[PDB]
Amino acid sequence: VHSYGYKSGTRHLFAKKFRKHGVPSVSTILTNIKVGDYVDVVADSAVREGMPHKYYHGRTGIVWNVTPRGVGVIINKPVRTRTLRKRICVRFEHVRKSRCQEAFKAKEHQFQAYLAAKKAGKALPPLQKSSRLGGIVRPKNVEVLARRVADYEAMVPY
Amino acid sequence: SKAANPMREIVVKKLCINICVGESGDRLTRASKVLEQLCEQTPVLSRARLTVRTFGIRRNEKIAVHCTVRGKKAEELLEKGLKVKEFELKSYNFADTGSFGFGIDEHIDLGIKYDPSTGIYGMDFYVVLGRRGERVAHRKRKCSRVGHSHHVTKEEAMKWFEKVHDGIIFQAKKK
Amino acid sequence: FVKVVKNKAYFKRFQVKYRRRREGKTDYHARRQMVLQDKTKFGSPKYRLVVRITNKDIIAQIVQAKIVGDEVVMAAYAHELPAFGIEHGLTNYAAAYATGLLLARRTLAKLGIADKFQGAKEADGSYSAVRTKKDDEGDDEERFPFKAILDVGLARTTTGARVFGVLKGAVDGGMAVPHRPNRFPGYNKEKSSLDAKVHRDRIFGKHVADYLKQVKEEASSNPDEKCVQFSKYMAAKVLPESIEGMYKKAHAAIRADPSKSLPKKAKVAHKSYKTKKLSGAEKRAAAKAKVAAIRERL
RNA sequence: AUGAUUAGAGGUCGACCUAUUCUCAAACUUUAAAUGUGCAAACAAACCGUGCCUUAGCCAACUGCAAGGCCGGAAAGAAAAGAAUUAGAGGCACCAAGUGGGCCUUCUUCGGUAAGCGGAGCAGGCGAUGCGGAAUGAACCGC
RNA sequence: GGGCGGCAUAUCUGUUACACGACAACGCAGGUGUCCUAAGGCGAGCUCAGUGGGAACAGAAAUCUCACGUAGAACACAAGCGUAAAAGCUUGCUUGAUUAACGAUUUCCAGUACGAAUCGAGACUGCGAAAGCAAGGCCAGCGAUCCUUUGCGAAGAAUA
RNA sequence: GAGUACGACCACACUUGAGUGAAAACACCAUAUCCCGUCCGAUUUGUGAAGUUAAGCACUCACAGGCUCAGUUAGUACUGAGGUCAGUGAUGACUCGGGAACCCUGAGUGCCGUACUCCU
RNA sequence: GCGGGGUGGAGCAGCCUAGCUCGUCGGGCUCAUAACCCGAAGAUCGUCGGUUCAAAUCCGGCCCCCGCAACCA
Ligand SMILES: [Mg+2]
Ligand SMILES: [Mg+2]
Ligand SMILES: [Mg+2]
Ligand SMILES: [Mg+2]
Ligand SMILES: [Mg+2]
Ligand SMILES: [Mg+2]
Ligand SMILES: [Mg+2]
Ligand SMILES: [Mg+2]
Ligand SMILES: [Mg+2]
Ligand SMILES: [Mg+2]
Ligand SMILES: [Mg+2]
Ligand SMILES: [Mg+2]
Ligand SMILES: [Mg+2]
Ligand SMILES: [Mg+2]
Ligand SMILES: [Mg+2]
Ligand SMILES: [Mg+2]
Ligand SMILES: [Mg+2]
Ligand SMILES: [Mg+2]
Ligand code: NA
Repeated sequence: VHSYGYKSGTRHLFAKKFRKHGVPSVSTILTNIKVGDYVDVVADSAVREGMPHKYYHGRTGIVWNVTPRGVGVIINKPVRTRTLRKRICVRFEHVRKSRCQEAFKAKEHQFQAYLAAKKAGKALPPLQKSSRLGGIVRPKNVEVLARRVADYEAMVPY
Repeated sequence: SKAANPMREIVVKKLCINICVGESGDRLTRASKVLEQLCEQTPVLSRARLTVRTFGIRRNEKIAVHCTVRGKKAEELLEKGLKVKEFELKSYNFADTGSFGFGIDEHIDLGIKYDPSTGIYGMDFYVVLGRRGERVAHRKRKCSRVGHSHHVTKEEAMKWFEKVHDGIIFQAKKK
Repeated sequence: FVKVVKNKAYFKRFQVKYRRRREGKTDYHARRQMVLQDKTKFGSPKYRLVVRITNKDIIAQIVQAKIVGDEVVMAAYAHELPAFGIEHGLTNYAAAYATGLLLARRTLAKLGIADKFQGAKEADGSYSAVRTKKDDEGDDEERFPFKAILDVGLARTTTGARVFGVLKGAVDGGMAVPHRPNRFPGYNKEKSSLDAKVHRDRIFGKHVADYLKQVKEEASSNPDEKCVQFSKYMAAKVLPESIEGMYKKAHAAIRADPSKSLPKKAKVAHKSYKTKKLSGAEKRAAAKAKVAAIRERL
């Protein structure tokens, strides 16, 4: 019956999207991966060399090792009562640079820009006000909300 | 106008001669020699795609020999083959791709000295007409599709035969 | 009746190839391996020697691959060879060598390493191993030459092909392009040896001189017939004996002023020739008029 | 698209094409949720000064990239936009017991005509637990 | 119940399986103990299955030729996935199916072995003009202690 | 306003018809002594420049087929949480939340780089 | 449930890519029949599929027939 091989149950997981078949492009080849970076481990089914196991597909980790064709990624994995830091070896085609810290990096850079502007007599941008506050509403058009007879006949097919 | 452009002149791209003996062995060896003398170039054997019990052939068995002739030699051979047919061709002999062909039963009808060792062979004469510019669909780099108007049609091929070779087209359909 | 293959479902499921694959320009399997280097190098610069030959002239570039698009460091063209003394045969093997030598001198000068890597001042068609960090060589501490890798594209890599003439000129100009002499003209596949004399003859166009003499004699036998071959060669007083010294002079001229190009007129609003794209409303109005006209006839 | 499938129509009868149309899929899918699942959200960290040292690392070299440090600077200690909360002491060990027949319910679900039948997923519960209710009931309701 | 039968006893693909991972039944539909000096490695050329038109004998089907052809073919064997100037076909050269300093890792999992894999460092190489690609045929195809048996520790140098 | 070489994203870029095309390119094109490769200088390779925009190529056109982004379908289908809710049941609605898909229909029909060149 | 078999008019081989015998038909021999002699014909390999270039043969399903099981209470 059911078996547990390395690639069991990956019929839809290790498959290309519709009309998106093909080997990895040049921009993937030209991407630089460094030790300490955050990467998403997404297996490319057209590269059947150095594929991660199906568990690590869709997991984001930290690069700990860089090798001529391979990337070492540390991935957290819960086993029973604890989470282990598993180091997986994959080819570079199966890793993407993660944007998981993009919002945090922008927040840090905004603070530096605000601090520099505040330091030397610059006009800070106006603070946004909350939309949940009160206020007077002037309606341009007002309509009656009611249930009509036409609503009941419109939901009857045939 | 545009149809008067000299690049639209119809020329004979190639003439392909095929002898499908279908038996291999020494009989095919003599047929190749006759083709070698006829075409003045080394011919190439053809193997069988499938195995047919009825036809008496087995897969990957050399059953035919053919040659591709271009330039002056093709034009000279085309006149020889058309003399046998008396420059008479059927309407259905012309394909819609601008090509036509015919068969001759005795290769000594083409003025070739008979040799008792070889024997007598029929052949298939096929002519491919075309214009300059068809290389765009055969070159390695930037290979594309030839324009639809640049194709040689069945009517143009028939008109070419009547004018260049003074042939007669008989209107009929295959039975 | 014959079933139609290119139905609506055919186009829905179709996945177009890459644009440069549909156009038949780039071999992406070779391009991927050519722009690929060790991930441990962390994107250190790597250069390609792009050799492209059209029907008229020869294009040679030094290219570095980037995600936004390939950037060209230096380019040399065979149609600039008249600026150095080569007026005719801007496509033959001799012109290929001069285009490669022109690119190498232009590239080395731009990098400030000219007069540090002089290459081979006098060509003899002899193969020498290229100094690269990949090979252990003699473990010499001397500075390494500028390195690029040949990019023939879709060209067929036969022995004596002009793409390797640009290669030979570039290595003789001081650039370190890894290669073996197997594809140089004069190389013998049997006994695995390279004849530097045959290679030297092609570099200086001895084969062109011999053919020009052969064509000139044939045209002299019958003056009446007009010979297309070497028509512009014979319109000028190009003599076969002067061809070897012309390329030798051109090599010296290239090595002296690599930056010299064709003279420029040096003179401006552009005159538009494009056809205006019809707006959406006009297309709708035209279609509405057409159906109205057909309705009137009924 | 792959399989299954009813009927007309348009190009002796039919077949065959073209368009659509009646009906479908655990081992079919273009598309595609809800619920989920990985990572991040400033104190051994990150950011800034082509500041300095070192390297048998990369690059044709270099003040350029890589790595380990050192010296400084700055740090709403994380603003404002609904912009978290915590009966929020984290880490590290050692030595050992019972247990390794389960069962019942909510949703999901496989075999079976079905079963107070057999077998699974998530989570509660009984077992191990009485008390207050459903007259009575291991598991329901409340607690 | 047991017996008889079968094997759910080691193991691979799809589905059950509830869009991470994991999940049972003598659930469903099928596989495995092999085969390959090439059917391994690499380079270069080429495009397949099928249609349509045409060509002596020749016809539904023999070979030749031109168009179309998103893979509807093929990749030893089950299945899924993947692949088109290929990963398929043809061809040329080859032995990367060798060695590999107890490097690290994944799957099963107790985070133990075994079997399969993955990323490497060194030697010697094969193909390629070159970037490169290969230490088998991606993913099933296999084995502890004890015992038996084979290979490696060539010759020559050192007053130690 | 264009061309060429290398390209990034890989149909808003594809497919089918039709038309137009300054310059310079690109390309068809001519040829086979040499390098090279074929049954065949068809492909490929070398050497050239007499001719042509006829094809390729680039633009534009189509109440074009596809494709892309929206709108509708539709707060519908489905769904997390809840009831000593309804119903013999099958199932359904309700409460606090989340929320599709095709058909159909509107608009659109590549874009962004490096170098050199034409317009000049 | 397990195992095995369907082949000319009949009975059986070959079952690991068509045969024998009897029968039938024509002619001889005999007064005639038989026996005997000389020749000839007769074969969707049970049907439906699949694998393979090629399946009576190899892999499944289907229809008859044939056996061996069907026990402890
Ligand atoms: Mg599934
Ligand atoms: Mg998927
Ligand atoms: Mg190549
Ligand atoms: Mg499904
Ligand atoms: Mg607190
Ligand atoms: Mg029990
Ligand atoms: Mg789930
Ligand atoms: Mg799952
Ligand atoms: Mg192979
Ligand atoms: Mg290839
Ligand atoms: Mg092991
Ligand atoms: Mg294996
Ligand atoms: Mg291998
Ligand atoms: Mg292989
Ligand atoms: Mg395998
Ligand atoms: Mg492998
Ligand atoms: Mg044109
Ligand atoms: Mg035109
Ligand atoms: Na108990």
